[PDB]
Amino acid sequence: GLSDWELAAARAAIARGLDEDLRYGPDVTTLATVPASATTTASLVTREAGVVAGLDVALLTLNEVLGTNGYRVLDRVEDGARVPPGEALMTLEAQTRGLLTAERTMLNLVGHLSGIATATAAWVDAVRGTKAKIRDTRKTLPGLRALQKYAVRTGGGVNHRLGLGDAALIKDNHVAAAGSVVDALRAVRNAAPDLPCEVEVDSLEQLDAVLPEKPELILLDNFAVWQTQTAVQRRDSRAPTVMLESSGGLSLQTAATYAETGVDYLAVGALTHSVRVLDIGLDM
Amino acid sequence: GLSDWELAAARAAIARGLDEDLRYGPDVTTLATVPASATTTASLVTREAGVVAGLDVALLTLNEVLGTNGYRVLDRVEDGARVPPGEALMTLEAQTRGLLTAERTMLNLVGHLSGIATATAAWVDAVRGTKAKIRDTRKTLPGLRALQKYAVRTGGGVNHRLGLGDAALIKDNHVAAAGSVVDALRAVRNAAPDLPCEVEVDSLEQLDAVLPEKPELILLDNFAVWQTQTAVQRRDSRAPTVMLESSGGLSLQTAATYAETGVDYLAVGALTHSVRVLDIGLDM
Repeated sequence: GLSDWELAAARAAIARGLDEDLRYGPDVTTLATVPASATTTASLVTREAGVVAGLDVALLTLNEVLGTNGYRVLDRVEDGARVPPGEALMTLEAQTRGLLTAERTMLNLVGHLSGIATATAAWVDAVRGTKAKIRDTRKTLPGLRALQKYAVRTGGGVNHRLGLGDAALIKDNHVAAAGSVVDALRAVRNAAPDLPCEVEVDSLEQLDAVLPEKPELILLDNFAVWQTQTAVQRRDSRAPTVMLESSGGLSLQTAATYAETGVDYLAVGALTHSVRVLDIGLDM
Repeated sequence: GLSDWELAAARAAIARGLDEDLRYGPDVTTLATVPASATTTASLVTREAGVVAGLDVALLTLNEVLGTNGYRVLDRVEDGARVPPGEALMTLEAQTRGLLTAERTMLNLVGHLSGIATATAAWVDAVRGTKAKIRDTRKTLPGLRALQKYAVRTGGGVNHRLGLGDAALIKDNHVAAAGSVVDALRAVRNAAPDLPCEVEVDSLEQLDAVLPEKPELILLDNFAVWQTQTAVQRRDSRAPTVMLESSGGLSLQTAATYAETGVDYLAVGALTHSVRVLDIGLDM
């Protein structure tokens, strides 16, 4: 599931987690109570319902602590699976000391990634029967972007920008320096003609101004549903090729309403900032 | 505010955030619209009320992108400040391109940390007029532990374990291997006599068993209020020196109820997993 870029990011994150955990000394209690030869069958089981994501990251943690052949996976669920409360996501047999050392880092990571996938799946259900797609933002946690981006995709979302040079996004700041939105739009087009041009507008006035310029995407910044409807109507009549994305006053309660206006995407920053963990435990 | 360890953690996190953002190329649009000689006064302003934390981390991001003397702080609030909606947390003058590049990383980091401090401050208010202190856990995001820990302290919480070797914590797994809870307890005492001994129990029977052993702390794993009240009564009469910490079925609505039983600490994993961003913007 994880690509090369994601696999590297995953390894880097697990390595960081373990170091934080092992920086003060080994788990003196398991050393004192559990023999090296001990081995168990343990299960990652959810304490709540949700969508699972990050299971490969769990195996990667074990690889690091136990060695690739330090354990045996007796069974597992696939990432993306919708799962009920006492569901065993993965069952494995491994050295007990290794499992106990890996545990917290492993659980912190899959719990976070499952929290994201869970939430995005809710957004996706909310706008179903609409053409809208749930997209993420750059409002990610430092060091965790590839993984968080991976988890929204697992939940059924689509990734937007990966960084600053990914696409050209004209905002208020650029607009000002350029003079106007269309001034900025033109400047960037002339400077990086091979790059996706996305412009952010906060008024129907700026919208009317940029539509003829035909940028790749216009982000409707904090528009009411009625203004979003209007923006879709004007786009459909004046620049059918311009994609529209709602960004701002979105809540899961208002999701379908906005979606029903016909916008193409809903930019949800909450999917990655503001995430609630999916409670999962290691049962031995 | 930031310790040695925290300042290092912070620099590493901001470094990682910037690399994620600059991995695909520079911000072509600010390069095209704003001249290198440009300078502005910009303000970090909250869009909601809360407790601020991580402002030094903002400064650290600028040092990285702009160089220590690449900007001037005209004004700032102190971390820990309770703040109303349109509050300017920090005002600075800096090279415009530098600010636009640093923006997303800087906002992602203080928004998260403020999110944590704000939440912990709420828990701390919830239990006021009680002797209970709010404590954090090892349920942190990989690579962000020092920062998350710092933020709960800023909101008035108290940090607990920093890692695995930090203190001896006897759980179910250890008890079994040892034979019993007291067996495990004795083994660790004998192996690491200079280490704080914390034992986790899930029943009043196990509690009765370990109390005489006088561990430093007992974590009441998922006890009902009535059982917590009983645990406190038993501790007060049998082992007055043993600290009691509620862990598990805690919510901000029930926090006072648990606190009123007389427990010494409330372990709140939600302070660090499950955090809601404090919405902050950079206004120019």
